[PDB]
Amino acid sequence: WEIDPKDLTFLKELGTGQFGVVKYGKWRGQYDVAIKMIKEGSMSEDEFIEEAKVMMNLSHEKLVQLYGVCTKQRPIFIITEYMANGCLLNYLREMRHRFQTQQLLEMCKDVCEAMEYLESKQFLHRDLAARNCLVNDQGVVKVSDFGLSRYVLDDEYTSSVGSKFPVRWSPPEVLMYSKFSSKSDIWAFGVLMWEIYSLGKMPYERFTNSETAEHIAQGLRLYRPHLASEKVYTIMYSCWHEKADERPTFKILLSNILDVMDEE
Ligand SMILES: *CCC(=O)N1CCC([C@@H]2CCNc3c(C(N)=O)c(-c4cc(OC)c(Br)c(OC)c4)nn32)CC1
Repeated sequence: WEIDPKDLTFLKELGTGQFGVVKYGKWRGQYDVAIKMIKEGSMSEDEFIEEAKVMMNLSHEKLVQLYGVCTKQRPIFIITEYMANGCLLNYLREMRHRFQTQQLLEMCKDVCEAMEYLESKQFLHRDLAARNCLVNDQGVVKVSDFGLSRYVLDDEYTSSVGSKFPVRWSPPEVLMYSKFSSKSDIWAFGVLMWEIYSLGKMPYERFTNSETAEHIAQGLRLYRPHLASEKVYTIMYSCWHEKADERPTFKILLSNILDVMDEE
């Protein structure tokens, strides 16, 4: 899957994310692509290739698809499916869309399907949040899995020394013991559902990062967004059981989401 750079036309810049700048391009004249320029020093060529292999081997309609790489050059390019509506957090905050509640549940279903697939491969995300989901031209939400173990947590999200975690997306056992597991991805998925139904509000907005960490241990939970029915809130709230082993799996969550979608 090495791509000839002569088959790529760069159109314009999209922004900067994990591992570097992203541009909108065309591949072979007819395919929309995203092209990310791997920042020098973020990973070596061999480390990049190993991260790309992980991405290629994970295949699902709701995971952003790898198309190819350009490694005979610096910087390295990675070429993926183009997500024209960009990051989910920014998309939710764009009021021009006038989201219906059915559309919001469909976004949750999209991500839940991706996460059910990753769960079936025992693959952990560890930073699931609206800022790490993408939206295509059709409004479908997908997750990029590229290099997740190498993600850098920005200062906005952390409150610790040494071991870091995204405080407002983390269950009590991560906040206290840095104990990540499938069940911490479940917790974060619930927070993502809350972000979707709140149209991109920040979780726990009245508390600092350190206060949030303390208060979660002491039972703080996110309230029901106005756009979420009680049935939808039951689903996100099930992700937040104190005891990790009492939280559902992604397969159970998907079944619950489909049930509510059918009823509502
Ligand atoms: C809200 C977060 C934010 O502001 N971001 C993150 C997303 C990027 C940018 C938006 C437009 N589309 C896009 C794509 C894409 N595939 O269309 C990517 C992207 C992401 C990754 O890994 C995270 C990789 Br690998 C890509 O390889 C080509 C492409 N990023 N965006 C703007 C800033």
